[PDB]
Amino acid sequence: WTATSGSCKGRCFELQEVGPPDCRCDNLCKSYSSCCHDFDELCLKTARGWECTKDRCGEVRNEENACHCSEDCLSRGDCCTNYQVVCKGESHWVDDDCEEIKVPECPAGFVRPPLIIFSVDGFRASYMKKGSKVMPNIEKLRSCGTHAPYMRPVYPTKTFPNLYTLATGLYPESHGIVGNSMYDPVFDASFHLRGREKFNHRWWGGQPLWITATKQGVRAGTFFWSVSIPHERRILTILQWLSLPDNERPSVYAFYSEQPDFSGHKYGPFGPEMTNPLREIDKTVGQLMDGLKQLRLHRCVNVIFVGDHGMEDVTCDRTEFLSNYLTNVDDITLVPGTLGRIRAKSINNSKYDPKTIIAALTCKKPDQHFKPYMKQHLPKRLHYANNRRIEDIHLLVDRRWHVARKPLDVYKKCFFQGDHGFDNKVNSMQTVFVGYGPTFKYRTKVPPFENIELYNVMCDLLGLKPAPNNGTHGSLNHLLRTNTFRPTMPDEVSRPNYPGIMYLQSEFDLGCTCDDKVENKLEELNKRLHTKGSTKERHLLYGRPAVLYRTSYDILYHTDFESGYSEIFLMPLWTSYTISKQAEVSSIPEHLTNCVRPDVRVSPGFSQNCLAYKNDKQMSYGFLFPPYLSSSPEAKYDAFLVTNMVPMYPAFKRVWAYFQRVLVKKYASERNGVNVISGPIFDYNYDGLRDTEDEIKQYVEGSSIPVPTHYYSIITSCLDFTQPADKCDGPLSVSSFILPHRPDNDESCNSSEDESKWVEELMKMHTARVRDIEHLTGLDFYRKTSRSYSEILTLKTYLHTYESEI
Ligand SMILES: *[C@@H]1O[C@H](CO)[C@@H](O[C@@H]2O[C@H](CO)[C@@H](O[C@@H]3O[C@H](CO[C@H]4O[C@H](CO)[C@@H](O)[C@H](O[C@H]5O[C@H](CO)[C@@H](O)[C@H](O)[C@@H]5O[C@H]5O[C@H](CO)[C@@H](O)[C@H](O)[C@@H]5O)[C@@H]4O)[C@@H](O)[C@H](O[C@H]4O[C@H](CO)[C@@H](O)[C@H](O)[C@@H]4O[C@H]4O[C@H](CO)[C@@H](O)[C@H](O)[C@@H]4O)[C@@H]3O)[C@H](O)[C@H]2NC(C)=O)[C@H](O)[C@H]1NC(C)=O
Ligand SMILES: CNC(=O)CN1Cc2ccccc2C[C@H](NC(=O)CCc2ccc(Cl)cc2Cl)C1=O
Ligand SMILES: [Ca+2]
Ligand code: NA
Ligand code: NA
Ligand SMILES: [Zn+2]
Repeated sequence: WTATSGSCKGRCFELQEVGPPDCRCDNLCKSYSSCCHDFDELCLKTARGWECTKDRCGEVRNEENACHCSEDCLSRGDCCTNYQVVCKGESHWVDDDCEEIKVPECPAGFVRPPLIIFSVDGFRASYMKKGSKVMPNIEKLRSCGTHAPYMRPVYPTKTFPNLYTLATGLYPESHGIVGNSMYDPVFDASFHLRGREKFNHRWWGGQPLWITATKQGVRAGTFFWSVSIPHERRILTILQWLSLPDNERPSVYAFYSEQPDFSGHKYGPFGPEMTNPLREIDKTVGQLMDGLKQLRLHRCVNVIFVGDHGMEDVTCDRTEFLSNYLTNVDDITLVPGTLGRIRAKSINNSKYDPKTIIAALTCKKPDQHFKPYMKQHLPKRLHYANNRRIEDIHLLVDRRWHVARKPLDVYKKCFFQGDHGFDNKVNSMQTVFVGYGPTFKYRTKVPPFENIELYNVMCDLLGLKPAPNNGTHGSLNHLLRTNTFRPTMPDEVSRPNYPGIMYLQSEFDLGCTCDDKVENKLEELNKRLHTKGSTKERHLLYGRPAVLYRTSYDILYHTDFESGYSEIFLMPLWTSYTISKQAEVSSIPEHLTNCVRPDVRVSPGFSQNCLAYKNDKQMSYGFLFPPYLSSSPEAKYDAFLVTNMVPMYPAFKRVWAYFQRVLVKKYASERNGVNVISGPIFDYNYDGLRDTEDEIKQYVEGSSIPVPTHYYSIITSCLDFTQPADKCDGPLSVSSFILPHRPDNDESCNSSEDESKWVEELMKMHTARVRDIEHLTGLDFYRKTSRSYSEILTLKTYLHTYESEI
């Protein structure tokens, strides 16, 4: 119940929300059908429209008008945004030359530059260039401020997950808004685009920017706008709030536009109908900037122009139907569209089986336009698994396509031509970032970055301490003129042991064999130097990774590679080696095919054994440092040490051997040498974070050798490829991957073919940031470079996407 008989007199767009049944006058009362009876008359005035005209100038104030052109309107803070232009001979902001804002220029009583977030739904990144001729105000923000060529949204590339990511810095699996539609099995409740469940605070986790601000004594405008409040009124309300007295005035504000998404869905991303909504957004920016100029705030306020996701061409004829795959289609519930999520239709149906569903959806039709995954097998870069609202079975849908359950869903719910939601590396999903203001840099282009980084920067812009989030604070300091956040590198928690030769060959009973008993003061001192680390500077180029948790491990040196060997997990946490452009690939010699060699530095009790592999019929082994890239026949024996061995399913060894035998050398060729750090990942609870020992669900049969869920590699070179990776004076270049360690190659439908036709494609799908690897391993990389620390943070957040040009 709302007793709508109260009044909005002097309450229009009030910032405090009054509680039921008292009637509301805030910018959301419409969405709750709770506004006071006179809210439209008083708060949504439209008379005479939104623009001053010559004959209105100096008019007698008429309080009924939507906005004013009377002499008192500046002091009342309610002029039409074009008032000084029409009536006082001023220029529109867009018409003024851009001039650097070196310091804030704020009216007295302003304690800090306010922040205004101008949020545009479905604003595809390439609109900034492709629509530039019809967006002069936005083009001026972009060219005169700080801009990225695109900003990467989070997956799924849907509105609710992305806006709530922008406000919290959190992945949707963490904040809990994992789609536009959701079922929470603990609540037994459904969240929908339409209806009243979505306003229940229990859905929304983390701490959004307006809560962070309020807790720290920084007042906030309301961030949400009812769809029926016209955009001109939204702008006027913000400008009115900015004329509040100092003690009452917010420091952070948000505007929202439902366009261009609304039209993009109807017309496609580049339909001829799309020019007009771009013109209209630009005009609204122009209103804001003109309004700020009138208040003498246009060189005081920081403005962020930001989108949530892009828009792709999708039509209802490009829909895949589960009813062409599944016998039991009526036994499942599908969340459909540009992603699929499947769960049992009834929890009382004991004939539901996710394995038979996955199998029936796997590589069934030659051109099939979606791929099924258990959520733990999705690319780790999507960070889309650790939430009970994310169904176990996921369909990744190809760009331009939909998935639906049955054809009747699509015609008896087709006119739509655009949609979004796909993989967040897809070019059509990328969106926009521009920042303009005293705190942002001047005429500066920054590389693309992820929207999970923005909350930290928004906190910086406002002097707030951010709540714990998934950004890497400092990774965007290069966007900022001032207020940068200068972090210190985390302290190493575990120091390594440096074991020398401690065990005789006969102390080992590992069941391994090697034909190496084939036999010099020249060469012997040399090989002792290698075991003491004399080649370490060439293979460990950026310092040893720091271990940020408590464990026991050994540094092992070799001619060709250095490793940090875990006594707890019986294998390296990391293996680091450098391959120059001149390196030669060689075979594993016939007599060495099955060679594994005890490591006389490491006790038998902390070693793997070969018998466990012989006896585990499902599990084989591979090596982290590749025997194919040994520097000499003699150095090659080091690659067969038991301390360089890792457990690998035979199907996985196909991928790994092709990476090591072919792809490493290709990258060294293309990049002028590469440094590679490889290792295992254990993430059996799919939380994106390093497992402890007691979370490991699988061991090599009969043994304490834990099976990795993934293997990573970090592949670093000189950004200026005219210098070789090992003599790089400047910024670095990196690509990394986190490959799932799976017992089949069912993910790759072309896997019966030669590895040259599918392996690299798999690796590209599983591209990752170095930061993703850090979370998964508790290691901290790039500890010793000549680069600034924030530069390194940027490098660690880089994702190599392999998409063509935006
Ligand atoms: C991205 O950034 C985020 C933010 O930094 C990272 O997320 C954090 O990760 C931490 C570790 O996983 C985690 O810390 C835990 O906090 C628990 C207390 O939980 C509440 O309090 C916090 C703080 O206010 C709050 O934010 C939480 O919010 C979660 O849950 C609510 C309601 O369910 C949601 O609305 C909200 O969206 C959020 O859900 C997300 O996180 C939870 C995990 O908490 C997931 O379950 C969800 O699916 C979703 O992703 C909570 O309201 C605390 O209880 C934990 O402590 C346990 O473990 C430690 C080990 O150190 C130990 O001290 C205790 O023994 C304890 O164990 C006991 O409970 C076990 C489980 O029942 C049981 O098995 C044992 O036997 C014990 O009884 C833990 O310290 C922190 O909560 C989140 N924060 C957020 C916002 O997500 C994220 O990791 C980053 N991602 C990457 C990849 O880097
Ligand atoms: C009832 N009416 C609406 O909700 C309209 N609406 C759309 C919407 C839909 C789902 C989730 C959030 C929002 C928020 C959107 N506001 C904005 O984007 C302005 C900036 C902003 C605000 C909030 C958040 Cl969480 C993040 C950001 Cl960057 C807004 O007002
Ligand atoms: Ca884990
Ligand atoms: Na085996
Ligand atoms: Na296959
Ligand atoms: Zn949309």
